[PDB]
Amino acid sequence: AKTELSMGVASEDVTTLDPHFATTTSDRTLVSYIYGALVRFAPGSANPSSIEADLAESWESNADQLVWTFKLRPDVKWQGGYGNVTADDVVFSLDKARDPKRSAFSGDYAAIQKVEAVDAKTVRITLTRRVPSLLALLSNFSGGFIIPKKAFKERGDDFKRRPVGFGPFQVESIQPGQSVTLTANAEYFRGKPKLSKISYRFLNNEAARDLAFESGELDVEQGNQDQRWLQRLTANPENVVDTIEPAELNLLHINITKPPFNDIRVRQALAHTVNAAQIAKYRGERVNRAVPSVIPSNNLGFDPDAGVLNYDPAQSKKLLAEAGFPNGVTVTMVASQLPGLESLAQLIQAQVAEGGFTLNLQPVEHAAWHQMIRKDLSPIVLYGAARFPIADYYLTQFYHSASEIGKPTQVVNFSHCNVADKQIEAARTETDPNKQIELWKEAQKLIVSNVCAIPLTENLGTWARKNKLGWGFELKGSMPSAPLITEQTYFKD
Ligand SMILES: O=C(O)CC[C@H](NCC(=O)[C@@H](O)[C@H](O)[C@H](O)CO)C(=O)O
Ligand SMILES: [Cl-]
Repeated sequence: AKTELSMGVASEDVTTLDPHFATTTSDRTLVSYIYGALVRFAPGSANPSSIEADLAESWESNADQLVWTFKLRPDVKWQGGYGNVTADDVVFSLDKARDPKRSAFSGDYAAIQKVEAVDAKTVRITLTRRVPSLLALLSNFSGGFIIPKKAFKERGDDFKRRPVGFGPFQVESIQPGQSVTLTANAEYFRGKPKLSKISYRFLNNEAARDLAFESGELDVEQGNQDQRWLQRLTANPENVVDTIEPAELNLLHINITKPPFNDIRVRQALAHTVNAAQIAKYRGERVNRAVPSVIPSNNLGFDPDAGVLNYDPAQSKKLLAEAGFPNGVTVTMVASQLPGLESLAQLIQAQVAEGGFTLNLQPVEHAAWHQMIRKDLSPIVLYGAARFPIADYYLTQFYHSASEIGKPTQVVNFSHCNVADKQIEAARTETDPNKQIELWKEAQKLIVSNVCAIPLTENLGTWARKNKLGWGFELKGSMPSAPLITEQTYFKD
């Protein structure tokens, strides 16, 4: 049968295939095909209850949950002839993942004191203090992916373009700004993939990607957040549409240190002229939902009563006049050209005019935009993301003062939020389910009332596949909100 898969994504190019840096949906998707981790989510699940053995066959923890020991499978081979995956590779990968100079995700691993290779198949992880879930940090997402020490040392700066994993697919070549050619890893420990090749194509323009999928040029295509796309794609019986967990939350992160937004009244005015319920209704309720807090709704610790500011543009105009702006405010936002973020920025632009805001949009290619926002080049950041569904992840990365832009510990705190540090830190080490949740809720209320970030809608991942393609499992979720392609993915006869 057919063994070559063609896939079209809303992206211009590959930025990095080093999993300690892969941040864009497209880079994270490619990284999920190439690498594995000590533990993994079950294929087709984005649910932490599915976390199971991957490179690590089994594990043990002590009673205080500070010392974790992992027993590695002995049969796991690296791609590109780097031999067996050893405890030394895990030590190197995790030491790199927890280093802010060699990883974008070091903050997640702050509690790790040391990572030791007890023997060639045994890894011991020692924590300084308790974490909500150590297994979460070691799963096949963000900094959890394992890389070879020897391959990274040899390739250095080229590793991001010539990745080496133990996953079911390997990168054969990159055609910059066009595609990534992946081939089956014949030595994959769970068995040889049914697919021989993946042609992963950069087709950012939605109308062009839709034409390529309709003609049969693509077997898989990324969709958008519009219910019209969903309806059109379902109408043709040769297609299957997938709405994938987790939902990515979009927020307007306001830099609270920059005038005019250093006055809480101006931030409140903006929050009162945004209409998240209207965005969800306009886009479609099956894929989109307004979120009554600053973290995604599927998070453990989510606050449905965080106190989100209501739609009242008459109050926005009154607050602006009180702040010394009787004829409104003009704001210039550096906006991503990822089509979903672009259309969302345009809906916000129309909405905020009601409350006296003239929002100007400076469009920039998605990956370049990712680095500009991380240099404080935008007064407001329209950012979309899902994290491991424990409140600590989203809260720390986006709203803890250590994560603010300009610090060596920076993550994605574009707002420069510093009002919930105590609550975030306290919740991390609290083991009681209810007490931990209360601290997370307190943090959400403080972030909302300070108007550090304005929540909009969260969106499930939307993809279309041809009938002939089988994922090899039921696809409910995948941590990057993009389909997972494994050794089980195949074309039907
Ligand atoms: O993980 C991250 O830090 C960022 C992931 C992020 N993923 C894209 C994303 O969230 C989009 O789906 C937007 O929510 C959507 O297009 C807005 O309508 C990105 O590539 O920007
Ligand atoms: Cl991208």
